[PDB]
Parts: sequence; C-alpha cells; structure tokens
Amino acid sequence: YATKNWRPERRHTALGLGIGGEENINPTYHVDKNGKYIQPTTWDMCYPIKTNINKVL
Amino acid sequence: GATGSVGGGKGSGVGISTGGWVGGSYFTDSYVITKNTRQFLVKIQNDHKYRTENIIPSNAGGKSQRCVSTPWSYFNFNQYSSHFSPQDWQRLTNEYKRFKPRKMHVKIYNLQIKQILSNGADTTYNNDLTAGVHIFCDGEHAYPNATHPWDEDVMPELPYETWYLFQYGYIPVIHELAEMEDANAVEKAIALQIPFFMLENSDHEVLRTGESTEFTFDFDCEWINNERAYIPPGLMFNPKVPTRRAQYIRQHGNTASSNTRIQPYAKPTSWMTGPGLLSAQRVGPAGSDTASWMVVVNPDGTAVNSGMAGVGSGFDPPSGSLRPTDLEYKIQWYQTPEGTNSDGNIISNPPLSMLRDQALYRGNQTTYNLCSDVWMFPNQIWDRYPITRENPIWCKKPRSDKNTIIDPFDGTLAMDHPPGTIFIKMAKIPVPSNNNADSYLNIYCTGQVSCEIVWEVERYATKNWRPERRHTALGLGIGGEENINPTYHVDKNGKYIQPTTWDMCYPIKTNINKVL
Amino acid sequence: IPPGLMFNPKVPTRRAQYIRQHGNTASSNTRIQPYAKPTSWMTGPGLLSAQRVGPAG
Repeated sequence: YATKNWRPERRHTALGLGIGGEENINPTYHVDKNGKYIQPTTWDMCYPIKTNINKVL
Repeated sequence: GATGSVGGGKGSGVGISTGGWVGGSYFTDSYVITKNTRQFLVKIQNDHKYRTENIIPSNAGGKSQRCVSTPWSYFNFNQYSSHFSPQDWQRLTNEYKRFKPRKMHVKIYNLQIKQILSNGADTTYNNDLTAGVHIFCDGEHAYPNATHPWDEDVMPELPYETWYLFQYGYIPVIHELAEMEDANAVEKAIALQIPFFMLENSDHEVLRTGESTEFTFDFDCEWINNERAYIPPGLMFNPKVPTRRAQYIRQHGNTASSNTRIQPYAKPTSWMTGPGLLSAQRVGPAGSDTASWMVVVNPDGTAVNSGMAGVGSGFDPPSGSLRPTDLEYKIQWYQTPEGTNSDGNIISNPPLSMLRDQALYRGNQTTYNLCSDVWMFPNQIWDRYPITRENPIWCKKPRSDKNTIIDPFDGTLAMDHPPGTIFIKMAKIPVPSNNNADSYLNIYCTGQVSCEIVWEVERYATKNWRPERRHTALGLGIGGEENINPTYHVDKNGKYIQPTTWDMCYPIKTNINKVL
Repeated sequence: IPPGLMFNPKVPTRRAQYIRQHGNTASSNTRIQPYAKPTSWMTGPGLLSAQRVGPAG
C-alpha cells in the first residue's frame, strides 16, 4: 500500500493478545508446560483484515 | 589405507556404507589437521512436543529459569580435548607460538534407525529401513543457540566412547518477569512479546540409512597466542642508563619536600595494568545463582527485592588479567560429570607469564593499597587467559549495537557467527490409536559423525640462548584402581585416568618466551 | 533476553564454584547449577551516582 494519510494507522500488535495456560503465564500462540498451544480467545487476536489500512473512497 | 581397495559399489543402498572411520592428526608448519569420528546415539526427546516449563531449583530459595524444551537434539563440538589427543595437544603447545581454527568439515553418515520392541523384561531391536532422521544446521543463527561454553555432553574426548546428544532448549523470558506478580502492565507487555521458535519453521534434510550429509565452515578467527612474557612491560629499560625525568615529592610531616632525578632503576612506565574487578564477593547458598558480580536487566516494575542473586546471570571470572585474590575468582571445572565436592576439580593457576597476574596499588602517601577495580583505561596491556585442552574453543558473540574490546575471560574466541549448530531429530512416526491420542513408534538413531578441523599454526624462532619450559609427561600423575596407571591412560576397569591438576592439562602461555 | 541468559537450563555445566566460609555458612566447592550458568558478557557503561545541583536557572 501507499497512502497520502498524514496520521498513523491501526496495525495488529502482540500487545492485543492475551495470557493463558496452565500457570496462566503463557501468551497466545505459545505452548504451556504440558505442550498445549494457547489459542486466541477473541476475534481481534485472530488478526482480521479490513482493519489496518485506510483507503480513500 | 595403504594400497587398500574397497569393493563396495558406487551405488547407494541398505548394504553399502556411506563412509568410513577417520581419525588422527597431521602436523605441518603452516597448519594442523585433526580428524575425529564418533558413534552417536539420538533418541526421542520431550515426547515429540514443545513444552515451556520452569526449571525446578534446589533446596535453596527458588531461583528458576523458564525454558522451551524441544524434541530436537544437537551436536556440540566446542572444546579442545575433543579435537586433540593429549599427545597432539602437547605437540601443539610445545612447537607453535600461535594457532587458530581455519576450516571445519562435518559429516554425518552410516545411520541406523532401529525400532525398540518391548516384549517384556526382554528388549529387542529391529531396523526400520524406511525411517528418516531430520538433520538441520543453523548457520545464520536464526534460532536461539543450542550450545554454551563449558557445557557437558560435548563430543567425547576419547574416540571410542559413544556420544549421546542432549535435548535442545532455550530461555524465552527472564523468569522473574514471567512470574507476573499481581497485575503489572510492563510485565504484561514483556509476556506478550515472548518469542517462540520451532525448528520445523525451516527446511531440513531427511536421511534414510543409505544417505549421508556433509557440512563445511570457514573460521575467520583471531590467533590464540602460545607465547609468554618473561618481564612486565614496565621493566623494559636499562637500569644503568640515567634518565632525564625528574620527580617531586610532596613534603610529609617528617619528610621534607624534594625535587630530584628519577633513579635509573626506578624508570617510570607508560603502560597500565589490564582491567579487572576484584572487589565483590560471592553471596548466598550454592543452590542459588551466586557470583560476586551480577549482571542484571530490569526493564521496569520491581523494587529489586528479589534477592537478585537469581535475577541476574552473574559474571565470573571477574578478575581478567588481575591476580585473583581468592579461589572464588578462579575458573575451576570438573573433569567428569561425576565430579563433586572438590574431587575431580581442576583449579586454574598462574601461567607465570608477566602479562597475566597484575595489580594496581594506590599510594596513600604512607604505604600502597591494592585498588580492587581496574576499569578499562588507555595504554592497558595484558594477555588473554591461558587455555588448556579442556577449554571451549569459541563463544557466540551476542548481536548488539555497541560493544567494547572482546576478550572473554574464560579464553574462548567470541565471534558473530561461530560454526552453526547441527540439529538432529528422528522422524516423528505416528501409530494408529483407536482411542483419540498421540502414540508414536519407539525408535532411536545411531550413526557416525566425523569432524575435521584445519588449524592454522605458526612455529616460533627465538634468539634466547637458554632452554625453555616445555610440557612433559613427567609432570603427569599416577592414578587408577591399582594406582599404577598414568594420566591419560586406562585402568583395568577401562576407566580413563584424568589430569588431577591444572598443569597436567597443559595450558598455553607457559612454554614459549617472547621479547616484549 | 539478556546476553547472560543465552544457554540451556537443563544442560549441566563443567564449571565449579567455590563459596568462602561465612560465619553460619561453611566453605564449599560445588558444581554450578545448570540454570545459574555464568556469563562472559558485562553490563554496558553508565554513571548513576551524581545528583543535580542548584536552581533551575
């Protein structure tokens, strides 16, 4: 993309992810002490499209 | 060998070997070549899965690293005893004033994957001819490093011992942060950023039993200097030649002020003592991480109440080229994994090079007092730590914006890219399970691994008239079950007798003199 | 991670440490813990000691 927008735009970031696990210290998309893969618990953690990049109609 | 002819065909197969045993060293003037073959065993690690768990500490107050454990195993070639026999090491340190690694060649071949069948108390083994083994080299260091200097389970010193590869794992987090006391926003931000690495994210080669693989590496290295200094740089002058320099003595109570010519034996030096930290002392129980000097990183969030002995890594030897005041400042290790409680440990000693045990003394205008911390200062001159055959060769130098002079105090060669670690894993072979589960075929791999290092060396020439110190077998000890067996030999049980002192390990910077 | 944390906590080390005898703690010589592995890499430089002085002007 190229934009003439002056301002910063929304991006997907790891800081929107959650913590989970058996000891609840493990971030999303990681594994816990049992090898369980921690899953996104919300729709934003799955990083949808049509969020970040602006278009001029 | 000599006039030998192998009648195996050029085509690869189950009944054709993929290589042959290499061994021995070859000495020239410009280079030395070491050839080493080992039989290795790879087995299933971590039940075929990635896990992130806290390491349980000892009876000491809990100090725990959080690691990711992987199904993978790795080869570790980093140590001199692995590539040099005691004979070859002796000849290296007696006949050459410097050496460095030049190129490295690794070959993995003659692989065997066998199924482990448990009928009962008896255990049987059958070849799986179609089973593959996954082999991967990380040459760009895209993943966390597998190896750390002075680590155990390095390539066996003696060529006929089996090598049993260790599981690969890495520390994703600082765990005092991963503990996440109450609700802290910065610790939350640290946690959401914890990286996760699977080796499956890259391409690796899969080998069946008739296949082999090879790896090559070119070292770009600084030299390891084997020469010693017989005098300090402060003593190079002529005591009978007068000097133009004058000195002024401030008036003491009973000593008048005076301005006089410097004595011809007292001539001043422009060359400073090398850096080192003598001040701090070790803290806490043995179980906890304990070092006099503790290197920590605290991003935020803490009042640093944690008994930070575990929070930081700890920095030793701190001393550098200063003479260690205590045994606490000396590098010491054990010869075997069964070494315990000052039995089997080797404590490093002064090489008797005049660039090595150094000190500053600060005049208080009555006596001289030892100032413990000598920081980096202009015109400092020193020598690197004298390394024995039991030292690790290299260290991974961490990627960073800025660094000072790189002279690791354990003597290892620190470099941006060391030889890449070879990761090895067996194919993960599922078996059907009527109930929902993950059950796998129980298998293990054995193969031959050969490492060939080319070492660049240089011989010495001296104008010294007198004979010089050399390493000799007469400095070795006797040990064994019957106590008749010399060092570096085997006893009646097959036990290899180990050097019991630091001199028996033949350090460098002992034998060969240099004129400053 | 810091450069002091790059190692494997489950791999044992060859290195040994010596603890000087304290009053209530005896002298001991022991193997370094696999999670306690020592680092060769120092903290960067900086001056924390001094404090600001005088009026703002």
